[PDB]
Amino acid sequence: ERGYSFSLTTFSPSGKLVQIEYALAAVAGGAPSVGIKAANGVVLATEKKQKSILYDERSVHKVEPITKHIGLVYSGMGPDYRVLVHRARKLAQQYYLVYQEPIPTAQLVQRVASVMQEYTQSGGVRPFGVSLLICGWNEGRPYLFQSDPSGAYFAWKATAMGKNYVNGKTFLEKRYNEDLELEDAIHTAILTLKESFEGQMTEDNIEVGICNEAGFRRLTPTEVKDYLAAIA
Amino acid sequence: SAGFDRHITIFSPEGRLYQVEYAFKAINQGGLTSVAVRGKDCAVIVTQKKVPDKLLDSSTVTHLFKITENIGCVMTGMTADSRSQVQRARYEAANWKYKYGYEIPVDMLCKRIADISQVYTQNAEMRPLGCCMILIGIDEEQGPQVYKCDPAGYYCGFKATAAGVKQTESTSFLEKKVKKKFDWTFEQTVETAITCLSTVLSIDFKPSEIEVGVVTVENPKFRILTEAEIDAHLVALAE
Amino acid sequence: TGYDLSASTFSPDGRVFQVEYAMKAVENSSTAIGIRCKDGVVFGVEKLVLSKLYEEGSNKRLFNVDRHVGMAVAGLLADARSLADIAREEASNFRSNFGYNIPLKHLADRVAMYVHAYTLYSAVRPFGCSFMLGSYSVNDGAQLYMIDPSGVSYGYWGCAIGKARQAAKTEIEKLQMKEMTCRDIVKEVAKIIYIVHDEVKDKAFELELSWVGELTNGRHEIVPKDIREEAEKYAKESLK
Amino acid sequence: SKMNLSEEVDLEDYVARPDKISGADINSICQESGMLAVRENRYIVLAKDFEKAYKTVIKKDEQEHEFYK
Amino acid sequence: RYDSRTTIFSPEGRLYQVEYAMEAIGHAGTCLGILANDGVLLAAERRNIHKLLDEVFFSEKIYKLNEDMACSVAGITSDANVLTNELRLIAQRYLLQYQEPIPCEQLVTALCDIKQAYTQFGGKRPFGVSLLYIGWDKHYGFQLYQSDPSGNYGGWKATCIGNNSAAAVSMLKQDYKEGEMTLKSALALAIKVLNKTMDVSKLSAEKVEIATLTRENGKTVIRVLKQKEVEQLIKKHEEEEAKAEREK
Repeated sequence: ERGYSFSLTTFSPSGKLVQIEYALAAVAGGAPSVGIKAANGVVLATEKKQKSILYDERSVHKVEPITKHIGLVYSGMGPDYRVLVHRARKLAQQYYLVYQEPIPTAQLVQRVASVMQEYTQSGGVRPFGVSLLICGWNEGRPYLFQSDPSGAYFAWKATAMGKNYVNGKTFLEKRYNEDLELEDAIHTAILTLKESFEGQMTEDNIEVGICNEAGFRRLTPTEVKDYLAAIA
Repeated sequence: SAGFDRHITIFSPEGRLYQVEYAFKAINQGGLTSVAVRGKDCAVIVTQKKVPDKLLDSSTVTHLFKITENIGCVMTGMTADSRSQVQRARYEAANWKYKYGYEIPVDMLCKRIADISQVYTQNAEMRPLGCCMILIGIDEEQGPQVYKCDPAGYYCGFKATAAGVKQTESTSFLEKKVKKKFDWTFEQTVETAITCLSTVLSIDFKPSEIEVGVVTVENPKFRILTEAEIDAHLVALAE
Repeated sequence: TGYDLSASTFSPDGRVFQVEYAMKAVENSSTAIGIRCKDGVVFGVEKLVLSKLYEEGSNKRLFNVDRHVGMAVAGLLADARSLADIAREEASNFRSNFGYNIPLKHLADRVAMYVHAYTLYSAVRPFGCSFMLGSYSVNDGAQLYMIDPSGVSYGYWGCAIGKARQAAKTEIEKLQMKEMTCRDIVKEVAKIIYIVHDEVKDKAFELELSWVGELTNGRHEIVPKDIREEAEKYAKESLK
Repeated sequence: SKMNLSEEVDLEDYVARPDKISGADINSICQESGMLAVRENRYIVLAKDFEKAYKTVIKKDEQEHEFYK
Repeated sequence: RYDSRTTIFSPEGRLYQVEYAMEAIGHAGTCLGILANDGVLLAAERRNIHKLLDEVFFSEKIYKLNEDMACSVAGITSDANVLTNELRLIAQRYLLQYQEPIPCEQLVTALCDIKQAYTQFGGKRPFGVSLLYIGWDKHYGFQLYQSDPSGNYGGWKATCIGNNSAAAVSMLKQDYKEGEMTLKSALALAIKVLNKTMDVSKLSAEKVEIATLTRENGKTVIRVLKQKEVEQLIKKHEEEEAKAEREK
């Protein structure tokens, strides 16, 4: 079925939109990223490794905020993640303007996925080679969703994306408990990245951010340092 | 595997965009190398100035293009695409200044440039600009800043960086150099940039073939070093 | 093969092949040279007369972009004429929106960007002509910019475009264009054009000159016949 | 075991590193350590050349073009 | 081949892309609906039952469109979301224009027209989603409506879409009593069918969703069965199976 693995607007004889699985394979070849939802908050953790010490680690952040209570972590292509985060911010601000209320995480995820689907319906436009992991704290309950280039979105309690995502998933369902809290969730993310991390995890090599009721904030390198020292 | 490299919007079975990689390989076609180093209070960029003809007007062969007074750039890669990208960058900076008042920070500037490159690489309408853009500029509360940002649309901050045919060797040299903490002074920054380019190129570096531009905290204006200052830097470097 | 069918496809080694092919189209055309004086710029192109039925000036390659700007195209003549029209439009727009004559550097940059924009799309092909722009003004002196199908354009002290580009360059280096004026350098231009001419593969040609400098009060115009003939005589004085 | 090695080298330092490397990578690391020791006209393998060989073999990313990650 | 694009007609006159889209529907999870005298229901199977997956919407397969309509979903997730959003938009547009609820068939016809337009115009792939519809209206009452990726719909009393559709539909036709089914009997039949329609044994409640449509005091309440009543139905079917094998 090699003849149907090129166009995005054609169905395979088996009925597979091949370019979507190809974009998903591109996603899974990206940097590791793990997110866990605790009873009191949500933790997002991605590894941020540069090819050299020549790169300013703090200039580009893999974890970015959408609203005061919405975060973003990705595994795949960064340039696509930038347009995705820009679109997510615009959609959140549009919802806020229309309804004068911070946009619900489920609604934000649905709109972002609809944006992702918009690029998967015509020839000449490439699907987003990046899958998002979306945090949130709505109505006094934590939220965690994953949006794919396919446009599908789900409600992961805890998942690992990117390279060696199978190992991260196997670690999950083992050290993950439904009745944990924010600090245990941070620790679980630290170890989940650890077995998917090559080399020492420095304060610059791993970027994390909690998403509890106080809102989403990217942890400063000092907090990552003390959390890692507690883990190490 | 090899059949997916004809359209930029088509994903490889392993999940790669081969056209973007080919555009990256197009950067080395110019045969030039540019290196940028960030000091404590200055940012210095140097690049090759190849004039393989006596009738060329060496004043018009310069690869240092001034985006604005406090933002400078060095463009390596294919010449016409680089010139188009600098015109776009100047337009973006002017539009940002007109729309928000304060001058555009360097990171935001070619982050917009990289967003343009990314939307180019997503919708298959135009080939990506085969030119690497290296930006500099003094930014308040953050000191000197040099960001390299590429046709794929990937932008990052660098303590030091380089792009061109001799990229990996120069980056390795800078790795060997930026590991020993020392006073990154104007003189030392220019000297280390010149040493990087000379050692990677294995060339005595006659002053007529290197062109240098630096922005400093003391003088936050992009200034292109002329022949005299370049020669002074070379002689201070040798001894 | 495979990557050279469109202008928007990068080669695996990373080179737009269509632009190189358009360059090869320019190399297939006749030699056109432009030499910058100490006080101006002189254009001379070798215009072959394909058939004797032509009218001693038909399809001339010397185009007046503006009052002070001249163009000395070499290559696909239809593309050259279209590019001359675009350059005239750009100069007129600059004059209308800014009130003063467009600087040669800015005009060359804009026309190059127009040229480079045609090597970006699959629906369009790169221009098959290479042209050089020359102008003089006391405020900014004499300038001479050559733009090829790639869209790259830097100033030149003296440039050639066409078949015998290389020979014209070897001969033009032995000329001290930095100090000579636009009077004798016209005779020199005629002599170089006559040197760069096969004359056994090309049946005949009609030499046409052009210049812009202090002696033409900053304007670009056809070189007067009453001195074009003497330039031709000096060219005949040289044996080749 | 068959290599000469030295008293000062502690293989447990290299084993505990989190890098995921196959047995072929281990063999390549040891062969590069031997080559580094032999290049400096030394018949003994020490901590420094072993560490440099480890760092060299660990570097496997090459280009990756910086945006796939 | 003649499947390069949807606009290509085979020499026999078959839209190969459309047939490909329909054959692809069997990849989706099993969805079924039973029409009873007092109401109509839908039953769906959750393919993704990972313990790490949180269930927040409880309506991933069955979507509420109007105050008196609901639809089950089988096909591509993105296309599914697009079609359900368009369904809600058409429903609210008709409500705004006419100030009465849609007579079910009109909304199904609107979706089928959109899907046919997608399979007719070039540059657009057919919508690889086949969705069942339930609803009540003043003209014909409870109706069960089926939609195909080609935009061909049809009235039905009981169908199944997704994995092992043919066996479920055949056993439906085998043991459905026309005009003698109550909502309780319809629920029991749906559970019986879903038991061996999917290979998973014991028919776990967490892996099955059922939503029922009822006409109470002119309100048309759409109810999604919680885990308690689903488990009660599972145990009822288990005890019925135990009683059946007592004869053996």
